[PDB]
Amino acid sequence: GETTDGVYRVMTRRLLGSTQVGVGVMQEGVFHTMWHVTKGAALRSGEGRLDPYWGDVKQDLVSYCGPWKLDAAWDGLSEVQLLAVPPGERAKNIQTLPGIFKTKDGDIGAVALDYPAGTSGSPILDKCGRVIGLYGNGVVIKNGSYVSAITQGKRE
Amino acid sequence: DMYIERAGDITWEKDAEVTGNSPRLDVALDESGDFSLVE
Ligand SMILES: CCCNC(=O)[C@H](Nc1ccc2c(c1)CNC2)c1cc(Cl)cc2[nH]ncc12
Repeated sequence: GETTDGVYRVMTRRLLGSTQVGVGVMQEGVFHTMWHVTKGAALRSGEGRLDPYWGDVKQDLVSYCGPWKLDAAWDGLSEVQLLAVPPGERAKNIQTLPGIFKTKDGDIGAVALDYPAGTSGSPILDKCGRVIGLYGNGVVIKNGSYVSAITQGKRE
Repeated sequence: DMYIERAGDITWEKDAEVTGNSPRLDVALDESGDFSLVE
């Protein structure tokens, strides 16, 4: 059905009423989202049906209809924007300057914005308007505030 | 069964809410895709 480039809500009816479990990005006819959101399950778009194509539980990423398409990266200097799509609320761009996640395999950016679980999979944009990652997989620090990583997948 | 609904365009909005800090955290990623603090 709807293959339009843009940010989408991932919804379910298995629970009470309509519930937003996550968010995702559609680009080049491919839907990109965090793995913990769908658990690799098939999606529906009107009478159309999206099937998983690629996935990885460690990276916490999953693409539908095709391979991963998002490839822009944070330059480690500039301010980025989180395109937050909260459950039952309008999409709201929140400009922030990312932090750092020092891991044994290298550093990756981190957005320190606090949102409900149903917001997982919200794109993080650069100044041109390119998706440099997905917000939704991170850790809770000392003062209870949430810090998500800037999760990006590998293009082929 | 899950389903998708469009929510907007992917555009940078000039003059948007500038908030949030930039912390340097030492973290660890496990086989299950979960992050954890390292101290
Ligand atoms: C306690 C910090 C870790 N939790 C998260 O990152 C949450 N998502 C998430 C849940 C399950 C799995 C993963 C990720 C990956 N591996 C399985 C999560 C995201 C967001 Cl945006 C707001 C949240 N509020 N509470 C949890 C929460």
